[PDB]
Amino acid sequence: LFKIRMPETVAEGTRLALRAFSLVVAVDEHGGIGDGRSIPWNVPEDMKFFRDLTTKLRGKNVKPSPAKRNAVVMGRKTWDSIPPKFRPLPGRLNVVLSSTLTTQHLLDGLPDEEKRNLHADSIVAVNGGLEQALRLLASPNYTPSIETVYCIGGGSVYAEALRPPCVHLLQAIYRTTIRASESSCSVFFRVPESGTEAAAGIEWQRETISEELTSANGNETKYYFEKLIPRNREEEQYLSLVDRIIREGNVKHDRTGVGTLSIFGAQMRFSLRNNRLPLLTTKRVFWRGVCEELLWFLRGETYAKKLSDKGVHIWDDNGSRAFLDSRGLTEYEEMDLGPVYGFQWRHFGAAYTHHDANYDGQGVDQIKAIVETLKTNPDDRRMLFTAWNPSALPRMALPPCHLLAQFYVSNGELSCMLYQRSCDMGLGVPFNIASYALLTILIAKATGLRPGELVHTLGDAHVYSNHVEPCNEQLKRVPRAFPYLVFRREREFLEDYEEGDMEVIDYAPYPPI
Amino acid sequence: SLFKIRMPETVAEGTRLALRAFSLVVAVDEHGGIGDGRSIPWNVPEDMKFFRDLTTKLRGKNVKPSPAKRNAVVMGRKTWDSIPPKFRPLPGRLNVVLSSTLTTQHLLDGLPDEEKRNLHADSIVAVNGGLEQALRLLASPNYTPSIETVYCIGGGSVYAEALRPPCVHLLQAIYRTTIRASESSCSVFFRVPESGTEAAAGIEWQRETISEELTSANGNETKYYFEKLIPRNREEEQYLSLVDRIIREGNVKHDRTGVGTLSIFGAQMRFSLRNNRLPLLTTKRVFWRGVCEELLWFLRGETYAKKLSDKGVHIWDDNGSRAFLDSRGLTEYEEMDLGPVYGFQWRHFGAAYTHHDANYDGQGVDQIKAIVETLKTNPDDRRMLFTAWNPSALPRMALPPCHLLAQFYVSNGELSCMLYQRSCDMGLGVPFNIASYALLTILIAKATGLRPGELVHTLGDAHVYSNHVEPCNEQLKRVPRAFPYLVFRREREFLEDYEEGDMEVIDYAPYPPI
Ligand SMILES: NC(=O)C1=CN([C@@H]2O[C@H](COP(=O)(O)OP(=O)(O)OC[C@H]3O[C@@H](n4cnc5c(N)ncnc54)[C@H](OP(=O)(O)O)[C@@H]3O)[C@@H](O)[C@H]2O)C=CC1
Ligand SMILES: NC(=O)C1=CN([C@@H]2O[C@H](COP(=O)(O)OP(=O)(O)OC[C@H]3O[C@@H](n4cnc5c(N)ncnc54)[C@H](OP(=O)(O)O)[C@@H]3O)[C@@H](O)[C@H]2O)C=CC1
Ligand SMILES: CC1(C)N=C(N)N=C(N)N1OCCCOc1cccc(Cl)c1Cl
Ligand SMILES: CC1(C)N=C(N)N=C(N)N1OCCCOc1cccc(Cl)c1Cl
Ligand SMILES: O=c1ccn([C@H]2C[C@H](O)[C@@H](COP(=O)(O)O)O2)c(=O)[nH]1
Ligand SMILES: O=c1ccn([C@H]2C[C@H](O)[C@@H](COP(=O)(O)O)O2)c(=O)[nH]1
Repeated sequence: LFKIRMPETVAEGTRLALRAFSLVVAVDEHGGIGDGRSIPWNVPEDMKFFRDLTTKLRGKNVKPSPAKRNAVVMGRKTWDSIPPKFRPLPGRLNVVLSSTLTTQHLLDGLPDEEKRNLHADSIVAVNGGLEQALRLLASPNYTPSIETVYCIGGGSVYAEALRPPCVHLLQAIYRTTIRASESSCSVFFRVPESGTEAAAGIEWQRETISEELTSANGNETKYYFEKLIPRNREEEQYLSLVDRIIREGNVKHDRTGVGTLSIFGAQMRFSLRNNRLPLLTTKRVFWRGVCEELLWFLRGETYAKKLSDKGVHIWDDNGSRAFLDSRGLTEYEEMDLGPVYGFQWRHFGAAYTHHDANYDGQGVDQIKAIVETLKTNPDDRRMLFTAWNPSALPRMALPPCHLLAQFYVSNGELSCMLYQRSCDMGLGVPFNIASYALLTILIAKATGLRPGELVHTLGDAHVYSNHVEPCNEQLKRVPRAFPYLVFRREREFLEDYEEGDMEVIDYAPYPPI
Repeated sequence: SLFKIRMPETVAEGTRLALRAFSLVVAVDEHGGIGDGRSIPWNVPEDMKFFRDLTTKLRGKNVKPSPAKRNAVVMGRKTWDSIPPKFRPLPGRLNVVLSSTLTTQHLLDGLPDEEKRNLHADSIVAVNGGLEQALRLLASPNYTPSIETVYCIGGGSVYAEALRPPCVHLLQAIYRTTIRASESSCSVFFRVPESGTEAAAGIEWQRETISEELTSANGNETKYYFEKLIPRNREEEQYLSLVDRIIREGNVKHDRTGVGTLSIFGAQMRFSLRNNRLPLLTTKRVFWRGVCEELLWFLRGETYAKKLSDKGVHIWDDNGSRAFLDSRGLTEYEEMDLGPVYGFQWRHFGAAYTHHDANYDGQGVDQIKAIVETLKTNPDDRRMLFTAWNPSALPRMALPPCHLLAQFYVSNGELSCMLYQRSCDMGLGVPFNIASYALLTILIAKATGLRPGELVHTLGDAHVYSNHVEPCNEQLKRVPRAFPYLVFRREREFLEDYEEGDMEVIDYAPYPPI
């Protein structure tokens, strides 16, 4: 009615084409991985590392299961190299690439029968390459049930993962180096030199490298582990700005003595193409809160309790009876924030009485109008909305911070720019980037467009003196690949979307600082 | 009175020009020699002529020098001495002589006859100091803006002072004639510092022009050539390269009209407003007078475009005409009555609108006044911004705001400003917008005891019109020159009372029409 009806192109725009994945490999001092039939060395330490890496789930105490586990992709020749007693690999979805062998054909080559019924759901053959597997793994019954997809081998498989379109989906490369006294390899693994067309535009950098370890294989073979990740220039934008703000920002102390380092005016860009979701990796982002709050904004809500009831307490300090009163909002029921954010978005200028009254047709519905223009006249330059209403400011628990957004369209993609007057680089900005990335994504799905990019304009960009110590540490971390957002379900109206309708996959942020 | 914004006692001390900008003319041989300490070792009539025309002529055409409008030349006392009394002072120019031994009267007494010193009294002034003191004198009201361009004309000591801070930062151009002198044996030299060296002080001298090798009719067939160097203007380059990127990578788009553009989404540029600098682009003259009249017009919260048209500023005629207004369904508006646009929102945000001449005193939110007050008591407040983008009022506006948001920031007594423009015509709009908001920051600063800092410009739909691509590509050939400056010849009791004539842009030398 006064809600926004999603078109019939809802799911296509954000349908995941290929699932992201990681790569594991052991290599000798020459890049050798095998002679074509087997691995010419025996370092049990690497075997354990491989077992644990591809088996373990990130969550604490979560044991693999059809509901939640990792998958492993391997060339058919690699499947045959594994002794039948060790097949299929336990706790992981075994995926085999074969133009001939079928799923059951693999189940038959196993010793037991009272076992093949257990592995029925643990093995799958794909008549195609890694790409074909990545597409199969991206479908609904594998995503997000499968937490991480690991390419575990086959010279040809590694080779395919290192060329487009697969390399663009490689989140990390775990490479073990074995200083073997022997050199009997004919199948290798090499990462294209930077700048080369073979590199694709990716620059692999070391996140970690172990000390030189000595194997207990009887030969004291020397080896070491190493982790490579694709340079995330977008997150680097953010780290660079924080660092600049800390090293050259103006120093100020407010009426309480609260210190800040700041600059005025900055801009960042983030891609939202192909399901990409710019959730910073150097410090985990409270995605569940971001999502619940945005949906909350879009519905034009003003009652913070709906948030705190879901475990999202970001608005508690500003919706308390105490804070409301310090604002002169003595008559607002507690947690009633007044005509903030979402209300102005959907009912700009309308008079406010109390949260959750019906406001149909009151004020200007900026979001609805932009939905219409985006669909009929995409070149329009008036497609923006604001929560900055000087007339209503006094009635707000707080004045809007991210206060303006403008949309733009080119090549069938929706782009958005956010204007933020005050930016806490440490605790706010990452949250804000997430919030508006999602907004652009949702608006794109509601207008038959595809997610383009988020442009973030910052006014007062700052770092609180306190946060300086923590931030300097976070700045040492090399950013990781960004995660992806998928929709497990769609809705008839934009206002009916729920946090559970969507899921962030392949998000592997660094631990707390 | 209370509806207006009263200027403080510091209104003039803050935008007060400390030093006047200048240019430098010099003739050096191939080893950087300029003289033996007493005179110039060579005789090249053509250079003497170049010097004469360059320092005497005023910009434009058929404008002869006059006491109320001419250039000035600054020279050391030894250079003044080297000129034969029969040529002193240099006609058509204010001759400024640096000296700690001779007064202005002593300079006059040193002239040949009385008929010469009597007439030539308003053409000579001696300053008891160096080039810097001279530039400060020149910055005073009786010399600025009356003096169009200041030229440093010599004395090794003077050239040296012009090439080191604080003076080099005010050096807008270097006109250097190189004499290919057969034999050279000077004792006084000159030489510009290379890019990247400390002595250059971050300045990257660019060669705007260089003549072909010329032969002097001095009798010795002496070879010589001319050069004009300019301090690289990175700021204007932000704009040129953005235009160039739009043309090469921009997406094609069309207006409701059907007119095509090339555009990119989201960009940002910065401009310093320190020491009276005003970012008026040089690769294409900007209509300053219209910029100023309109900006003041916004500040008063005006909505009647005829106030501008009656001042030879017709930038609003096309959108305030009976025809355009009817096309917008605003038939109850008298012609040129734009509706609650721009300034109306700035000073009376949210106020109901009827007609441009109704009394709106105290109606709606006066965002400008509120910001001026926070700026003077709580400078680090992070909510200092105003907006003309009022969803409620849009339908009643001739057209929705382009530059729709502005936020201020303070640091070290300096005022910075951030403009947010949703749509940006790079060719004809953007240069104008940068100028107006640079002006705004300066006026707000003057109104709050602050000094102009920086202007940050955020661009939304940044585009170049199809019918401008070619002419723009051309403009892109030009190497931008140094920006001009802004000075106020007088002040006002209230912000709303300032007039375009209260201020003047000086040392603005844009390239001629493409
Ligand atoms: N050092 C290490 O960490 C590792 C080393 N290895 C070593 O690597 C060597 C194996 O490498 P390699 O010969 O490349 O073999 P792979 O293990 O990659 O197997 C290749 C086979 O996978 C299938 N396949 C690959 N691409 C496709 C496709 N696009 N469509 C259909 N089927 C496809 C084919 O099966 P089919 O023939 O049925 O059509 C194919 O012949 C061995 O020596 C093994 O020991 C293996 C893993 C790890
Ligand atoms: N090639 C060219 O284009 C030019 C060459 N020349 C050559 O340059 C040589 C002259 O150079 P140079 O000896 O450096 O002389 P200058 O022409 O620079 O004169 C220096 C004199 O100017 C005055 N002065 C300079 N700075 C100050 C100050 N800070 N405070 C007070 N007075 C100051 C002093 O006057 P006082 O002593 O009275 O106190 C001083 O001795 C000559 O040979 C002349 O021919 C000159 C102009 C141009
Ligand atoms: C593990 C190993 C080399 N080590 C690392 N670091 N990465 C891999 N991808 N590997 O290869 C896994 C495929 C080959 O697996 C086997 C080959 C022979 C016996 C057994 Cl039990 C297994 Cl699992
Ligand atoms: C002129 C000259 C070198 N030429 C150029 N291009 N630049 C200068 N700065 N000059 O020096 C001017 C100071 C000395 O001027 C004279 C010296 C002797 C006689 C006469 Cl009539 C004059 Cl104006
Ligand atoms: O979405 C938001 C909301 C707030 N902040 C930060 C900026 C400031 O550090 C503080 C709000 O204080 P003021 O700017 O209003 O003073 O919260 C953000 O970064 N993002
Ligand atoms: O201050 C201004 C006013 C207008 N424009 C330009 C931008 C657009 O090219 C056109 C206005 O059209 P819309 O964006 O409203 O469609 O005028 C500017 O660049 N600056």
